Amino acid sequence: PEKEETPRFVELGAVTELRTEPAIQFRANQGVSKRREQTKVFKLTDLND
Amino acid sequence: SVVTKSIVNADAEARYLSPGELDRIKNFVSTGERRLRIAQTLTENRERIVKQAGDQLFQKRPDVVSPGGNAYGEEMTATCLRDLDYYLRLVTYGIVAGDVTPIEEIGLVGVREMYNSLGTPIPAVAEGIRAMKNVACSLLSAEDAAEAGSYFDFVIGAMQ
Amino acid sequence: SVVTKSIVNADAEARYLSPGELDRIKNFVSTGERRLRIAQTLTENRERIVKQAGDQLFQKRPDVVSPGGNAYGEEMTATCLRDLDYYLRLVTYGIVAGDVTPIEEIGLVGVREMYNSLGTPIPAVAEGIRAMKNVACSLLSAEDAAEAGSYFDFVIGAMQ
Amino acid sequence: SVVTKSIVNADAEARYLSPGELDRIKNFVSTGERRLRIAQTLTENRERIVKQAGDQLFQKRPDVVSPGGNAYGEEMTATCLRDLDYYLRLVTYGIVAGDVTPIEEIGLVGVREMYNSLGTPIPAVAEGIRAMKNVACSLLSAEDAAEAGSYFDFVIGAMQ
Amino acid sequence: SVVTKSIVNADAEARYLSPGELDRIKNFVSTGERRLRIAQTLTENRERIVKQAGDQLFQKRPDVVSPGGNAYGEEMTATCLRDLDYYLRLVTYGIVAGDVTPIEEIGLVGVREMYNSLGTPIPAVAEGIRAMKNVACSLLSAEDAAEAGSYFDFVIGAMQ
Amino acid sequence: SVVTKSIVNADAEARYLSPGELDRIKNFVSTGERRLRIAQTLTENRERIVKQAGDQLFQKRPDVVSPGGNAYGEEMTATCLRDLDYYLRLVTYGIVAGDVTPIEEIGLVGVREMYNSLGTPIPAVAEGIRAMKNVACSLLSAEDAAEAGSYFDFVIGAMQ
Amino acid sequence: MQDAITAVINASDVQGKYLDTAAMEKLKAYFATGELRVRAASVISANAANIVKEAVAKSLLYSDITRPGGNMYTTRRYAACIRDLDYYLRYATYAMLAGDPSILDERVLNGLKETYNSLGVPIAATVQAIQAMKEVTASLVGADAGKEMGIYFDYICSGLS
Amino acid sequence: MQDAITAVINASDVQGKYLDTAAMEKLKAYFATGELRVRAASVISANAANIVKEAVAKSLLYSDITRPGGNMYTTRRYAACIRDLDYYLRYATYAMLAGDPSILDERVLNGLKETYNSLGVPIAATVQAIQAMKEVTASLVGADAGKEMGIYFDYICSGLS
Amino acid sequence: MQDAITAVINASDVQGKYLDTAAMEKLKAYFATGELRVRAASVISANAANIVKEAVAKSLLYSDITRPGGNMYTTRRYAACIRDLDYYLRYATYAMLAGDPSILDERVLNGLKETYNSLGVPIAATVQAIQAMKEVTASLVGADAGKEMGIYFDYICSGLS
Amino acid sequence: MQDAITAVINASDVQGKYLDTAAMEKLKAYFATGELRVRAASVISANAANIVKEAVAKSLLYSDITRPGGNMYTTRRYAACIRDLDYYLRYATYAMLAGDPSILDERVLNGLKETYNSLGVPIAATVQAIQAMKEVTASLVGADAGKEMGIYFDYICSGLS
Amino acid sequence: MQDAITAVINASDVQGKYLDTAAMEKLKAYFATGELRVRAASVISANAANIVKEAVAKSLLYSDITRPGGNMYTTRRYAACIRDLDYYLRYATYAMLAGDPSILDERVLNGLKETYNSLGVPIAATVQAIQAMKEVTASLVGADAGKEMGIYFDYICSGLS
Ligand SMILES: *[C@H](C)[C@H]1/C(=C/c2[nH]c(/C=C3N=C(/C=C4\NC(=O)C(CC)=C4C)C(C)=C\3CCC(=O)O)c(CCC(=O)O)c2C)NC(=O)[C@@H]1C
Ligand SMILES: *[C@H](C)[C@H]1/C(=C/c2[nH]c(/C=C3N=C(/C=C4\NC(=O)C(CC)=C4C)C(C)=C\3CCC(=O)O)c(CCC(=O)O)c2C)NC(=O)[C@@H]1C
Ligand SMILES: *[C@H](C)[C@H]1/C(=C/c2[nH]c(/C=C3N=C(/C=C4\NC(=O)C(CC)=C4C)C(C)=C\3CCC(=O)O)c(CCC(=O)O)c2C)NC(=O)[C@@H]1C
Ligand SMILES: *[C@H](C)[C@H]1/C(=C/c2[nH]c(/C=C3N=C(/C=C4\NC(=O)C(CC)=C4C)C(C)=C\3CCC(=O)O)c(CCC(=O)O)c2C)NC(=O)[C@@H]1C
Ligand SMILES: *[C@H](C)[C@H]1/C(=C/c2[nH]c(/C=C3N=C(/C=C4\NC(=O)C(CC)=C4C)C(C)=C\3CCC(=O)O)c(CCC(=O)O)c2C)NC(=O)[C@@H]1C
Ligand SMILES: *[C@H](C)[C@H]1/C(=C/c2[nH]c(/C=C3N=C(/C=C4\NC(=O)C(CC)=C4C)C(C)=C\3CCC(=O)O)c(CCC(=O)O)c2C)NC(=O)[C@@H]1C
Ligand SMILES: *[C@H](C)[C@H]1/C(=C/c2[nH]c(/C=C3N=C(/C=C4\NC(=O)C(CC)=C4C)C(C)=C\3CCC(=O)O)c(CCC(=O)O)c2C)NC(=O)[C@@H]1C
Ligand SMILES: CCC1=C(C)/C(=C/C2=NC(=C\c3[nH]c(/C=C4\NC(=O)[C@H](C)[C@H]4CC)c(C)c3CCC(=O)O)/C(CCC(=O)O)=C2C)NC1=O
Ligand SMILES: CCC1=C(C)/C(=C/C2=NC(=C\c3[nH]c(/C=C4\NC(=O)[C@H](C)[C@H]4CC)c(C)c3CCC(=O)O)/C(CCC(=O)O)=C2C)NC1=O
Repeated sequence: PEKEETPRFVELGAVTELRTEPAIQFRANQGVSKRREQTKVFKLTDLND
Repeated sequence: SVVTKSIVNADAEARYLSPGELDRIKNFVSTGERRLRIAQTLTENRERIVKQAGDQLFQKRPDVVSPGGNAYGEEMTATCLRDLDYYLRLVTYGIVAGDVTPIEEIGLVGVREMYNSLGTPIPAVAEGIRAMKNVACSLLSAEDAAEAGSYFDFVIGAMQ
Repeated sequence: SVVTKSIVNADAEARYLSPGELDRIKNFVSTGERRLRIAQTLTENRERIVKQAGDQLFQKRPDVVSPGGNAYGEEMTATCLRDLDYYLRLVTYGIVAGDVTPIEEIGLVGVREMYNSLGTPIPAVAEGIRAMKNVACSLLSAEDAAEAGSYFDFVIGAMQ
Repeated sequence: SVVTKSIVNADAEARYLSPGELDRIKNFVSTGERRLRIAQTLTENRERIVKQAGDQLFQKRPDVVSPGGNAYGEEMTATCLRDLDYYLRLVTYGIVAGDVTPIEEIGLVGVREMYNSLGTPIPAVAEGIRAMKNVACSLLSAEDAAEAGSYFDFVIGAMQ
Repeated sequence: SVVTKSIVNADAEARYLSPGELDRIKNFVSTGERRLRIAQTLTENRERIVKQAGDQLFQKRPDVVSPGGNAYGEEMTATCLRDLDYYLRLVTYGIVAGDVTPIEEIGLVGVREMYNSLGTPIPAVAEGIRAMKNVACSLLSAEDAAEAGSYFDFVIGAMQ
Repeated sequence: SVVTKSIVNADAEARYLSPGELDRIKNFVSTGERRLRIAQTLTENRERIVKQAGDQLFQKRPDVVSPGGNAYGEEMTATCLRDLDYYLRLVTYGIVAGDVTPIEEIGLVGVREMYNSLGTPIPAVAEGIRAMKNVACSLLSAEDAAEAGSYFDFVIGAMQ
Repeated sequence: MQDAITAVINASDVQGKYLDTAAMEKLKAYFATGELRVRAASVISANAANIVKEAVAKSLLYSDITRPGGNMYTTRRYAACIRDLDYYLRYATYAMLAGDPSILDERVLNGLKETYNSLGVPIAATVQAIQAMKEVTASLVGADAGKEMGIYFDYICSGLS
Repeated sequence: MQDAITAVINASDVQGKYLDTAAMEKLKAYFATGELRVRAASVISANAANIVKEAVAKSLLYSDITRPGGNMYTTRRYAACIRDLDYYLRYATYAMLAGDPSILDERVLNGLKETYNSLGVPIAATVQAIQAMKEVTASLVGADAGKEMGIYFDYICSGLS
Repeated sequence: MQDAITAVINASDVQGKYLDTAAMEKLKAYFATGELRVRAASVISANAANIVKEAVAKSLLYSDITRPGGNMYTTRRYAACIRDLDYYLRYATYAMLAGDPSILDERVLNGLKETYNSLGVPIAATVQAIQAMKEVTASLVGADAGKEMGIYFDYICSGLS
Repeated sequence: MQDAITAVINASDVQGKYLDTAAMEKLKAYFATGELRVRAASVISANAANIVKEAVAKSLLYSDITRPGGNMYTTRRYAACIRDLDYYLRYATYAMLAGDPSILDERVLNGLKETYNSLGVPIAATVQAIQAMKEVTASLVGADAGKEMGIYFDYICSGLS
Repeated sequence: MQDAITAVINASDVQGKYLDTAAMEKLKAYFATGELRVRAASVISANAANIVKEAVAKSLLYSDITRPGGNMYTTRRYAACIRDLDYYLRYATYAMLAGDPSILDERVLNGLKETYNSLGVPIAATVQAIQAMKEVTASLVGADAGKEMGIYFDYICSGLS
């Protein structure tokens, strides 16, 4: 029969910890504040607009 | 996503969402089913896309899998394919999100710095993603393929 | 217009129009027929929309047309209906444009300053435009009325 | 309610409620407690009342429940019992109301058309209501049986 | 709660829950539905319990509602009636929880200090709660009344 | 399975499944969820059971692992532990299937021949499976452990 | 239209369940109120014309509305104003006895505001007159009856404005 | 004879894998739908004679096959036909219970086409009869289990074809 | 800041998995409810000032707080109070549009209780005010959208507590 | 300290309402799940030593941490490390039995950060160790109970980090 | 910034008149050509790098200007020159999409002469180069689109001159 094994690349990039809501809430919001990219910067590019 | 970008841009100006933005999010909402379908196709054929696109990449860049290349050997070539798999996953995220923000933040800010630390060639990573785009387009219909191909195009453009 | 606003944002970030932005430009141009049809209905019924809605405004706010009020006398009431006429015209322009930047550019930047200088009550002007919106609902089919209603919504919201 | 029927007549007459009409409303007010008690008895003995009525109706017309009959089979027989239960609940509502107004709007307008469409036999339904009337007279006081029998009788006549 | 009390004791003993303590938790789990129904009927008859028991209390202790008493004046009497409602509420919580932990935490701890400052006689408060226990007993079956009565008994004993 | 056992017995006599046979199938399908859970615990802990049971087998029967024994060296001790894993897998199949037919077909018909050809001592294999049974009982709850223990017991009996 | 009893019956039919204890006490509240309702209705019919006269005298009579160019400054206009007030009063008395606002919604308050607006009759003037009629009616009917009549008349006035 | 449960475990055995999450999902599906399968099996068991009767009537009676010079002519041959139709029904019910067509393959279809070609039995008429049974049993057992039965009845039809 | 789609893809990214079928479910549900969200946002954008106006009148006016010595007294503090209500309503519409409460926690409720305690603002009174806003905004948007607005107004209330 | 029941009644107490039907539904759900919780606690209490042993072996052993100068080197520190792991597992099962994480935050994670920083304990190594505990205990108690033990273990991880 | 629609409605606004049928005709004409404008924009967006490269090679390269002392010499100067050509092409595509020259006139052309003269950048060479860009972009987009683009390129040329 066909062997039907997983490829190695699946295993290499698979997290095997069964993360749950507290872990996902933390591990998704780890790092510098998202307001570094969730902001806007204003410029007086054209006095006419 | 489009919704979060609109909310961010409006919060900075302290303005409730203008009708110009509200129609944009309404459009994205309406085409959501097609977007989910495209992503579902890509995740179904995750393993085929990565496998054969990687084979194309190694065919066009034999130096990469040749001895002394970055992805030389069984485990090293698997990590190279793992990176391609990561970018496919980011592409599906971007497709359902409706913008390139998830792709940009998760995997294109400092991509050159990371790959130069690793010693990997950025143009060869770009060609691998190009091969993935070709395979994914073959698995999509013409309208579906061109809608997703733009996310692939953003990824390769940042790689360059 | 949608085209000019998309161009402005792309100009700020120094990018040629994205494929999705190009799709939106194409879509707006194609549905321009429906846009023009809605505007044609409103300009066809300029007389009754202003007249009926203004009478509803006077009844809802008797104090504006009372003695010692801003609209006392037929001369002043004629000017008040003239203002409602101007705002309906701006709304038709906005429907044609597909964006509220023409409406804002012409008649919502500084309305508080102008009307307070005149002594006119800004909330009362908002309620008159609300009356115009309610009159518009009967004149326009349900699908059409939602499209025109959003422009009316922006006018009243800025007015308050 | 009886008051509702009197109000409808008064509205057609374009006159305030007649003194005699108000007198009947007063009688309905007096009999509210007795009517509620009778309705409570019916609701309390609901399952047994319609169970016995169903047995009696199937005995009277065995082709309702026989092969080739409308209610042939357990599921359709249960549905027939539900239709009888709908009628029983309507009769309890009507006893509380003191008038035929509650029933007429529910199960006495167009009921012939609905039953003809589904295929159930209208005469057999009427007999089932009659069986309910007998069971209710058994389970109620003598004058309680008279009033409840009157409301039941209007339902039976409506089926005709 | 049974769970919180068992875990408190086990925490002090620094032991994983003893098999017997787990067995008690199992039995509390199974009897929870009966507890919920008992609490349900108490809250459904909240109004009758409070007014009936309060009138019993005032008969038993006319001094409190007499002039020169704590509750004299409709407003003061009403606030005492509120206190009786509060304690019934705590008792319903305790019946659901399975222990006095919620009852004593929310109220009944600094009870003497609070009521000494307020000026009320705490034995008179206990008499009111006893009257509530009697009314609740009448509203419950003999088994159910025993379970609820124990929590009422704890409350009155702590008041004294 | 139990479905197959019922169907085989029915086929032999050329009769539709008797009501008793169908009763057994209904019990088995209703109990299937707990069966799958028991099997899942064994599969999830497949490494612990084999490792600890292997140690117990090697303690109790040191001759097999001693030099000159069948399982001498890690090369051959690996094969012995693999066979213990085989029989754990068969037991999980049996728990899911509800019968010992999966175990007996795959790995109990001719164990005497197979192991006597490989030279392996069958009584020692039996000790290994008994050790697996004890370890699995530690992992499983008592009620579930009894059910899984039956399948382990069938295996040890077959190899005795 | 609807009644208190009929509305509870409708709600029970929506729920799909036979008369509950909650249904029983809601109906019983209507049954208890019936005596007050019917007595007040007889009083309202007896003094109906006087009620209209008192209300307009208290609110709109001897005012600019009655004076020329005030929407009531004609014999026909004045008669129409009295007529509409009587229409509201009669339907309100109906609705008070019924216990539900469905009658007022179905007949009294259907398109009335739009018709009044297009005519030019002042909605605020009508609302003031309705409140004056409510005061007169409460006085005539009695304290308990006035509270219920206030609720029904309040529905009419609020719907008009 | 091999169920869906035995099929799932045997496939995992061939791969040498413990029952994984995907195969366990297959098993969960079968266990969940087992109640419907069992009840339908009881229904067909009780009404076996009626199912065969109605099918023989709908497709085979009053035709060349029953008239002299046809296959079903003679009571011998007719009794054989109804016997074989019940065999097709009984084994289809076995297969529905199990969840696998292997029982049909091993016990019924293992040479059936050759036997019917040897005796001269009309394969087309047998197919018509089995499809008639499919219709009748769908009515008796309901649509939900009728589809599940229908796949196995179609299996027999394909094999005989 | 997040939305429903961003939250789903971020959770999947944390677990290093392509979008699950359950994740696809959540995405579909958001898309199904999305157009309703957009319409509701348009409604309360138009009536934002009116919603604040009604809520202020219905709980914060003619009360000890707005009378001298009650914090809301003084024109400064009145302007600050109504501005805070506009903040709460605007961020509630942001949260409703996004389908996620992360905006409320990240930009509104972080440090808000600490600042209110330092300022002397009554956290209880602000909670009452925004619940009044919840009633008004529910009436304007409709029942379905009002539910959605409520699950974010209540979120703000809980943060204030 | 709180329970699921205690949390529900305390929330209703804060609002000042007798237990609503929604509150009753929460309580009924906890009662339905109580047996499953009791089973899982019985399992890991028996295997507590094994869970700690496996987690220590999988992540904490044969590394610099347990070789000279590693904070787990020295028998006193090794005993302390395994004692902390049993602390974490015992309180995690307390929280699982309660159905509320208030136990963990009130007891386990009050200044635990600060103590470990003072002591020099590597927070990251402890988090890795209790992650290994989570894997072992999830396998023992099963999937549904494991995802309940998992959230409490991850709550402890987040407090440490 | 202005476009075809903005120009039409602006002219009507100066007139103080609602949209005339002639104005609607002008809008219809712009809508008719908007389709071709979109695809031309897509084409030169993809080939923008090639277009600039080809024009630079055609006229700017292998000249004394890029030889030492020619002001295009030095890598910084070369990067600035191709940057300006990128600017001109991007603004040209914006104007082509809009159907109006307002963006060029205000965002680009004003002050550009003063800066170029002050810095010493050769305006004649820039005009020649953008002329070459115009030829290349016309070939890529097509003839009809090239007509649409070329007017804006010439507009920029006149502004520089
Ligand atoms: C690498 C060994 C580990 C790691 C690091 C990591 N760091 C950041 C972010 C920041 N780190 C610093 C620290 C410094 N600032 C300094 O000036 C100096 C030298 C005096 C140091 C060491 C700061 C300020 C930041 C935040 C600002 C920033 O963006 O850099 C991150 C997060 C980056 C982000 O969120 O975008 C990370 C991941 N991460 C690892 O896994 C290693 C163990
Ligand atoms: C008459 C004495 C009784 C009776 C009979 C009845 N029979 C049928 C139908 C069929 N009968 C046969 C019989 C035979 N087939 C054969 O090959 C032979 C031997 C050569 C015999 C005797 C068959 C085949 C049929 C089926 C129809 C057909 O011929 O194709 C019916 C019709 C039943 C139906 O609805 O199908 C009846 C009524 N009925 C009586 O009342 C008598 C007591
Ligand atoms: C009925 C739908 C049609 C039909 C059939 C018919 N069959 C036979 C005789 C035989 N049938 C079989 C078939 C099977 N053997 C099996 O093991 C199975 C599966 C469990 C099947 C289906 C065999 C072996 C025979 C021959 C021995 C016997 O007579 O039983 C006959 C009789 C033919 C004869 O010569 O005696 C008939 C008539 N005939 C029809 O008209 C229908 C269309
Ligand atoms: C007055 C000449 C005009 C006018 C006023 C009017 N005001 C209100 C209501 C309020 N006014 C205040 C004002 C203040 N609060 C302050 O703290 C200070 C500074 C010390 C001032 C001046 C406030 C708080 C209210 C709200 C009600 C309250 O106090 O709780 C009303 C009532 C509005 C309503 O419908 O509720 C009115 C009518 N009205 C006029 O016609 C004049 C031109
Ligand atoms: C109104 C319902 C109640 C009330 C409010 C009140 N608030 C303040 C002052 C502040 N409020 C905030 C809150 C926010 N800042 C924000 O950016 C946001 C959105 C992200 C919120 C919600 C802050 C920062 C301040 C202080 C700075 C400032 O003045 O803006 C005051 C003023 C208090 C003072 O005297 O300085 C008041 C009065 N007051 C009430 O009575 C209501 C119950
Ligand atoms: C040898 C005489 C006996 C024996 C021991 C054995 N020990 C281990 C593993 C460990 N031993 C230690 C011991 C210490 N840690 C300390 O800090 C100190 C004080 C300076 C001591 C003595 C530790 C920490 C370990 C853990 C592994 C590690 O160091 O990383 C093993 C291995 C156990 C295993 O299966 O993993 C063994 C076998 N075994 C015997 O048979 C002797 C009787
Ligand atoms: C060189 C090892 C690689 C390479 C280069 C290559 N360059 C050109 C053309 C030009 N190069 C320059 C460079 C400079 N201009 C400057 O002012 C300075 C600093 C003082 C530098 C370094 C310029 C201006 C040109 C344009 C032509 C010109 O000088 O006018 C070419 C020709 C490209 C063409 O097809 O036209 C090439 C091939 N090519 C390689 O293969 C090497 C890896
Ligand atoms: C344009 C047509 C028109 C007319 C005519 C008109 C009449 C009119 N007459 C009124 C009063 C009145 N009219 C009379 C009339 C009379 N009493 C007598 O004894 C005499 C027999 C008789 C006149 C000769 C009286 C007594 C009142 C006052 C009623 C009161 O308030 O007690 C009023 C109510 C008070 C008011 O003006 O607010 C009106 C409106 N209104 C109109 O719009
Ligand atoms: C759904 C039940 C119903 C309503 C509500 C109704 C109202 C109604 N009021 C009308 C007019 C009118 N209504 C009034 C009434 C008033 N004059 C005043 O000063 C007061 C402010 C006010 C009430 C006290 C007047 C003056 C007219 C116009 C009469 C005319 O000039 O011809 C008309 C136009 C036809 C007419 O002239 O009668 C309608 C249809 N008709 C209805 O069938």
